[PDB]
Amino acid sequence: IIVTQTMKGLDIQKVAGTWYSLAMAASDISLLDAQSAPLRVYVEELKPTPEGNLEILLQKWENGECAQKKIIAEKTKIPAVFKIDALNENKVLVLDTDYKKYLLFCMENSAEPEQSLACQCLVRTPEVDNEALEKFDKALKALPMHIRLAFNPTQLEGQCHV
Amino acid sequence: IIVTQTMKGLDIQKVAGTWYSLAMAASDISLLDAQSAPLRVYVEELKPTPEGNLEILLQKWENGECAQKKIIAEKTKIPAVFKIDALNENKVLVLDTDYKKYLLFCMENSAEPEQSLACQCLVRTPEVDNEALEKFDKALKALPMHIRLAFNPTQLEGQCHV
Repeated sequence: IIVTQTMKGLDIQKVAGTWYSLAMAASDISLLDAQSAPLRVYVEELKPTPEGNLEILLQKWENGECAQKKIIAEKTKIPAVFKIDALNENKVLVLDTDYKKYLLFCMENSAEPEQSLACQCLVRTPEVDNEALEKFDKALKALPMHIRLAFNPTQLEGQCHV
Repeated sequence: IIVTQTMKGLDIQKVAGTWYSLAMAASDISLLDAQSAPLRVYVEELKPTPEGNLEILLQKWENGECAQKKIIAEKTKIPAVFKIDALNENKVLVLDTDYKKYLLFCMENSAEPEQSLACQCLVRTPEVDNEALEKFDKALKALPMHIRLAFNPTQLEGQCHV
């Protein structure tokens, strides 16, 4: 069973700017297995809008090349849940953040969560933050994750994490 | 730093027979990332010999096809450490077992552990054993693992876990 717990009191304007994908996990191995997997996406920037919507700038491997992609996320009645239509997902969920160091988020397709749940640990600087990973793992503890990846500083500042 | 703790009091004759690869983890993402990764090997049978050596029967994806492979492991002065020359590894290490339900083991290349360390949780029946996974994760807690995979009952009785 998948139950996600979204952040209380999120202020979306404060997530603006540069981020790096430190770790990722998914419910289904095939979502992240291999560099061409559908949810192997590397977040570069979060750009909140004056409306309270959210643009997500990421890199992804498409047809043998590291491509730029932009996902537009629309705000909902819950401040930490956004609607999207990308990567066969329909929701972006913010689990936790302290704005200055780490942010944990998930994507899912609410119609098929077990087949679609992917979560990431983002950080502000291209270094390993063990405190952030511990928060990530504690969030993951109650979710049925079957693949987990964690990246090192060299991969964090590479193109598509290679 | 990589420090593995091998099992005290291992009786190798008692690991004989059928096993299934329930979970796997590695120090370097590329060791397990994608079905063709070098250490994506699925253990089918452990066959100890009268000499105290060990034959390991496994399946691996080679050139687009699920192939059978046999690794011969030679005993050393430490009962839980065996010498091999396969998969660019030189050691097989038994971390823990109760013989009847689970067995945890690693492979590594002692010259380059960070680049080569892969560990598995084996079980006797093609079911998820959460107690065995908890033992696996506790062993992994002190190792620098960057990729972890866990498989479900359908994958356990499939060909090359698909």
